[PDB]
Amino acid sequence: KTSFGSLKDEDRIFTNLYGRHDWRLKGAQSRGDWYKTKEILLKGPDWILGEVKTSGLRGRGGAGFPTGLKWSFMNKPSDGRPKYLVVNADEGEPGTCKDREIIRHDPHKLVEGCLVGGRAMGARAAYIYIRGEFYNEASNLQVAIREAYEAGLIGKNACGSGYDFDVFVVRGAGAYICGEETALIESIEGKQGKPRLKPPFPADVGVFGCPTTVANVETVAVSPTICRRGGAWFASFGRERNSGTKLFNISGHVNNPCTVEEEMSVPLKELIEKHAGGVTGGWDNLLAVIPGGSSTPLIPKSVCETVLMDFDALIQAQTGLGTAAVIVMDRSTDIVKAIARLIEFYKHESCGQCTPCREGVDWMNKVMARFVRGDARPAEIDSLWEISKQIEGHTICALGDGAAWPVQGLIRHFRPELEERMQQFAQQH
Amino acid sequence: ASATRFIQWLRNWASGRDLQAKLQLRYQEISKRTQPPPKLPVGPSHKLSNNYYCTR
Ligand SMILES: Cc1cc2nc3c(=O)[nH]c(=O)nc-3n(C[C@H](O)[C@H](O)[C@H](O)COP(=O)(O)O)c2cc1C
Ligand code: SF4
Repeated sequence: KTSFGSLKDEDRIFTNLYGRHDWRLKGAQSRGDWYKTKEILLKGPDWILGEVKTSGLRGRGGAGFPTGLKWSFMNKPSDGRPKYLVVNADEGEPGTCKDREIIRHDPHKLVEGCLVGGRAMGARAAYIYIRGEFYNEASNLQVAIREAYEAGLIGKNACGSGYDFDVFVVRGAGAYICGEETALIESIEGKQGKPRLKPPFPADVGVFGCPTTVANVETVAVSPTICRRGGAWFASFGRERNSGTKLFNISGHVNNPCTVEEEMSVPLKELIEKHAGGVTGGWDNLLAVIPGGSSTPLIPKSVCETVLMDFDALIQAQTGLGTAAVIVMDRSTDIVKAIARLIEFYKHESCGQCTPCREGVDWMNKVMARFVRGDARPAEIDSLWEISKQIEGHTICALGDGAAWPVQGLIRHFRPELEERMQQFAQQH
Repeated sequence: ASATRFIQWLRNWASGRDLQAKLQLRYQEISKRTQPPPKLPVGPSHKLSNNYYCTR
């Protein structure tokens, strides 16, 4: 294969993405959910982990780590502590709204994924951490969980397999940092959402100090279908090491902003015009695209022409797939103001635990505010670049990196705009 | 500066020099005792980047 991105409906996983069919148990079963769940559970964790591995699935939460290998850290003899699966539904990355649709329109896929993924890990229960703003979405998930409990699909003797499994829903209280896996765990434990240093890794010491795996909603929700249809089916989509289908969010300056499922490695231009109805004002009006949520560096129009949407392709473009949330900016956008607002976002979300982000991100925010008005000198651009490199790789968690990268992207591709603004301000003062 | 012309000749002849051209007493050739403010330059470590102390 050389071309990707004409996914057929029969190959789509989230078939109620738009909520046009009954999201409840009766509709979910009619669409293939919960089918032969007992057989999957009886195959054993090694078979389930084997399927997840051969599918080439990678983390859909933004970091893209191989799921099969990650989940295998939990396949070990019990040492007396309970084992837990924590499903990350915090969905805080600006531009990203995919996990919201799964939770409210395909909740039973997430619940079944919790049971199947939990079985492979040997977990006794799944804690679903959903952000507190998603109140109606959380209630839908709770309604679905009650339906599954009453049909015996979860709880004692889940699906008749003799495996006891509970699914808990825990709501956040308004913190983007609580999407970070260790901050999420600390939040579940009743503390501030401040990340943990590693080691220990969560698979050894996690929620309540117990072996734990944190998985994104989308990563979990697809696992039952990978088991039913097989890893080879999943691995037949997208490039090698970039397998499967993916939920994309196309927001910003597009004619029809939308969420859609498409194959991995589809061209970015193909995605924006086939599904979102093209760029506002046409493709020639495109200025820049943030390809994977606010934490991934922007790329200009030239790069957008032929870049594919997968982990490897976007890395070579000096960015990343991230959450696959595409934010589109046309030529009428104040690009400096757009990025400054993201830095302001990271300033408001930093937990404040560690020095480079507590002080550095707030510092970068102040510099960006002056850059928007042009009230600076060109020498400060290289200073700002150097400051961002002192944050990246020196913080406890990746929020520090996620604040540096947007700044680096702007300087990389839009330095003359920054310098032009400075000239205007100096000319007028 | 105010010596009579005769006295200038006498001390010039006695010394054998043109003393009047290099008087040891200072008059108005010296700098004013009030000067404009300076604006002093800064050293080569006054930079906003590429200036890590471990390299200097
Ligand atoms: C500031 C920050 C916010 C994050 N928010 C989310 C999130 O909302 N949802 C998510 O799945 N992962 C989020 N992550 C990534 C998680 O830390 C973690 O990598 C992921 O949940 C692992 O699950 P996965 O392997 O299925 O992707 C965030 C990371 C950081 C640093
Ligand atoms: S990088 Fe920022 S959000 Fe992450 S632990 Fe440090 S201060 Fe907290």
